[PDB]
Amino acid sequence: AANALEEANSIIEGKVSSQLEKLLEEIKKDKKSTLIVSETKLANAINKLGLNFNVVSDAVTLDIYRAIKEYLPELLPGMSDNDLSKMSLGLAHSIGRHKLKFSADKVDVMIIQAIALLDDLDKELNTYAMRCKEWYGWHFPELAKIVTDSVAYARIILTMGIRSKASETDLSEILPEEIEERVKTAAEVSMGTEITQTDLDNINALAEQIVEFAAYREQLSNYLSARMKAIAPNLTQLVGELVGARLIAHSGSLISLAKSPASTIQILGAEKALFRALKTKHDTPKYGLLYHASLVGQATGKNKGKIARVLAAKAAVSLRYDALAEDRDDSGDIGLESRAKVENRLSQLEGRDLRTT
Amino acid sequence: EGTLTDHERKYLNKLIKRNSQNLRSWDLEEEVRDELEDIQQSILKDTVSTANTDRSKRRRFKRKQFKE
Amino acid sequence: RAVVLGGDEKKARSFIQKVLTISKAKDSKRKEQKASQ
Amino acid sequence: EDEDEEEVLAM
Amino acid sequence: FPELAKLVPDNYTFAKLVLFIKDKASLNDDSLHDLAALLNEDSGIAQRVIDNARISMGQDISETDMENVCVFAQRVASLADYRRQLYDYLCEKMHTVAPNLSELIGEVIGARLISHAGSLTNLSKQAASTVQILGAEKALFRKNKGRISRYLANKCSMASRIDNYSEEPSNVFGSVL
Amino acid sequence: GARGGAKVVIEPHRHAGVYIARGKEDLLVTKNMAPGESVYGEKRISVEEPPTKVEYRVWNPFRSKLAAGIMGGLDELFIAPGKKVLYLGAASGTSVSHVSDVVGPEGVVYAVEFSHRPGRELISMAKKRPNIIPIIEDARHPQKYRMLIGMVDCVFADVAQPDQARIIALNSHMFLKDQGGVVISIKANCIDSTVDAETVFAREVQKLREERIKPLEQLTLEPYERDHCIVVGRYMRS
Amino acid sequence: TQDSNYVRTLRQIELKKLEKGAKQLMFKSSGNHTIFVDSREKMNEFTPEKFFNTTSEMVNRSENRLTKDQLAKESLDKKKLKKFKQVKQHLQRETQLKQVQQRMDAQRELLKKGSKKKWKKQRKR
RNA sequence: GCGAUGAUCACCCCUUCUUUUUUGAAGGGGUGGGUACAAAUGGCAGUCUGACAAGU
Repeated sequence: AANALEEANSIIEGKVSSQLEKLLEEIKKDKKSTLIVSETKLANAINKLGLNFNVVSDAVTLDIYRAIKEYLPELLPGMSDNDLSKMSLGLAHSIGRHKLKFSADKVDVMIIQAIALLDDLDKELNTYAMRCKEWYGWHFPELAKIVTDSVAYARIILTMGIRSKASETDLSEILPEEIEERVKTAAEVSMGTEITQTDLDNINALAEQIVEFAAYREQLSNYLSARMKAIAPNLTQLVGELVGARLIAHSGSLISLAKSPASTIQILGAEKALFRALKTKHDTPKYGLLYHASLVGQATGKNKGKIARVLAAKAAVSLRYDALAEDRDDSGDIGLESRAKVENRLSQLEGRDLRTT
Repeated sequence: EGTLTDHERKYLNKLIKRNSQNLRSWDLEEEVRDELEDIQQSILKDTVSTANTDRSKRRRFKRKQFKE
Repeated sequence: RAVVLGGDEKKARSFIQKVLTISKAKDSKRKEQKASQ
Repeated sequence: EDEDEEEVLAM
Repeated sequence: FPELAKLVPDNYTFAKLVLFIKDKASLNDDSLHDLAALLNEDSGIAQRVIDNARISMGQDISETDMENVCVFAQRVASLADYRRQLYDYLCEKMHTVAPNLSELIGEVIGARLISHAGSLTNLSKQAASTVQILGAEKALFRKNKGRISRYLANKCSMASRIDNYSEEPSNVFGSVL
Repeated sequence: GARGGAKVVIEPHRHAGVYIARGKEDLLVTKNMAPGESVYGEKRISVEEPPTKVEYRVWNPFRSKLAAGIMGGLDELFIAPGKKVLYLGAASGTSVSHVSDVVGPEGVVYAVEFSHRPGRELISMAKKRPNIIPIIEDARHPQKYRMLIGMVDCVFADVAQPDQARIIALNSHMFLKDQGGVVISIKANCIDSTVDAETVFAREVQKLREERIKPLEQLTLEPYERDHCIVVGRYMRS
Repeated sequence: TQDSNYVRTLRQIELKKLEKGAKQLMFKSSGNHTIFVDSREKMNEFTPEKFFNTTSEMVNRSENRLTKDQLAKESLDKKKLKKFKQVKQHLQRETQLKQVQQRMDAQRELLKKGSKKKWKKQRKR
């Protein structure tokens, strides 16, 4: 297909390809032959090669091409009409993506894909975690109270399978000093019953899934940053990778959020509170999904709301450059300058003192 | 093959009456069409609008004509 | 105040009014009977 | 509060 | 490569084929034999994937995109393998814990009924009628058809008992029941 | 009216590949080639058949110009199952998907578009429909995409350009079969707003004859649309 | 008794409730419709029964004029009348919700700080 | 060659002729409902306002 795309283009720009040149050269033996070509441009390009051919491109030959292409599938033995349509259908999309300047590193469908997957991984990893807590809790129930983190909980099972191992096993890398000793003291005074090695083998296997789940979650998190900094760099600096990905997913497309105005962008994530307030004559939300942006957190009191309005306005500025730019540089410069405006706005707003001196 | 007999042309003609007769029920009766159509234009005119387009054609034509 | 309602709600509001009139009716009858006693 | 309310544009 | 989704519906068979065929462009006769070894050529998918891969509409995804597909597909492989391992573990533990109940109906079916009651002690204490309706929502035990279900429910009740209050239950009774 | 839970009776239209959903209303309907989804949010009618669950998509005359033609009662519509079709000016899958439904899996639809932003939407929909081949190129230069098209039973064009007649002639000459189908949707305003719509439509009819297309039938599209029509003609090379 | 934010919301409900309702409704075609014939004698002998191969009835119905060879309820139609009328008062409600909005907009506009000669020409700082 | 280690117990798809004559002959499927899982660019469902603010 890659050779087909380069060659299929070469016909479109009317330039003679290397493969065409070799194919024409094989015939070079026949002196004084006419060459019928569909296009005048390709005919002219062939003529420049110095080939001993009288290249002809006139209206009349269009009938010849009309006859050839009509009965082409049987003109070419060994190839059925269905195969040609499949080959054409392939070369179309391959040519299709080229003229649109498509790049595999500028597709927004992955970002909506990853964020949904990221939430799904959080749920399933959480579910397996509780199962490990209660299942291993039978053997040693009070670990859950001591260590709350799921990953740390699973790792302890891997390092030590049985409470007897508590005396000699070291949990320094997993837990701090005060916590690791607490689990050891619990081990001897523990409530749980002993378990068989067959039982231990499986609970270790579940624990192995937990730590591995916690792993793959992290690469996906690092991935969503990688995708998010390439499709829409200007937002990544301004709002952030996580909030920005959520903003795009809520709209369903980068263009959809791009055409959305700033006021909507301010309150995307609070429709329930919004429309409830609108219908009941009560104050409306002023933060939406943007509450979790770093700049909003830096603000305090009523200044948080003002920054949300300002930040949402600049988010649209940074967004629409990301979405509607034909030749955007993957630098985020429009985003970088936008922050300094918001940061300056935050500082002077922050410096203002409501209480009179 | 166009070899229809007189009887053949009649049984098919009955099917024309049979099949057509059924479609009248789906076609509905004429009276309701009188109220339905009257409602139809009202809902159309507001949605389609085109009063402005009708005016726009006249303004361009009048602007286009020489005035003496 | 004034609000325009959907179909599902007006059925709900219509009934709760029906309950209260019956509830007042049943409660309103009980009091005279004990008052009569 | 439903008593405080009055319906409009009934349909 | 959207077509290969259609060629091999079996999702588990999907993951490993994707693990081998990471890029549809890479198509060799030796690779065809390698993927031919995966499952069998009776379905003919091995020839189809080579043909489809040559002429397909799926747009190439980034090398990092491809990395997650195989890693994520690798993840699906592990969970299925662990699921098989534990299914055996459930079978073995059930034979140890509740032999009479297990041989009567089955290890998995028994595991549901014990989980249905909440414990083997709970299941034993219930009357025969309660045991029948206990598994009547997923049709565990399943006019003549109902009679067998009621008949089997009673036998499961006694089988559940012989497992519970016995320190070392055997399967001798579960067989004759 | 035709709410989600409503039951409708689906019966075939005169044109092959077109259906009518009877019931409390009549809806123009075509069988869904990619069941379980809608291309532009159109409502879908699902039926049980021996049992396989076949699906159909509602066709909105106000959105599709050809659909408005069907409601108007076009005598002849060449687009039919088992026929190759050349769709010029395919902005997106709003209409081309419906055209794709009529031709069926055996048929193909050659969608031509120029603008990039509508093109991306067209490609995304061509993926769900194997028979649709998206051709992102200016229809004013058919030679450029002569790679990708064989001869075509019918040529449909919704290009709203003043010089559309040339675009039809060049495409028809290269690719339309002899006695092939030709269907154009004409907008009077885009060609010449100064003169009334009827005159503009006549002028177009003059040009189609000059290009060896014999016009068969002409039909304006109101109330669904104003100052518009569909002209149906046959390509007589001889 | 009501604020502007509410009224703007409720109309916007009716507008799309209008758009969805109208989409369901089927409307008869009204377009004009002309045939290109070869000579005068073919023109004179023209008849719609021949051209479509349809009967006089199927000539009248342009929407589903089935060919002849292809051929070879009050409460129900009462309900069809209403559906058109609920979309009709979705319109009537919408224009009435439209009407109250400008009055509410106008009062707020009048309350706005301005020269208010009729508004005097004044660039705002 | 039984049973308390348990028997028993939703919807639809007379006429003609005739008679040794009081005699003879002819006329499984679809609906509906219950449980669990998956999908919907299906519904509820509609995306806040818009010019001043801070200082001497």
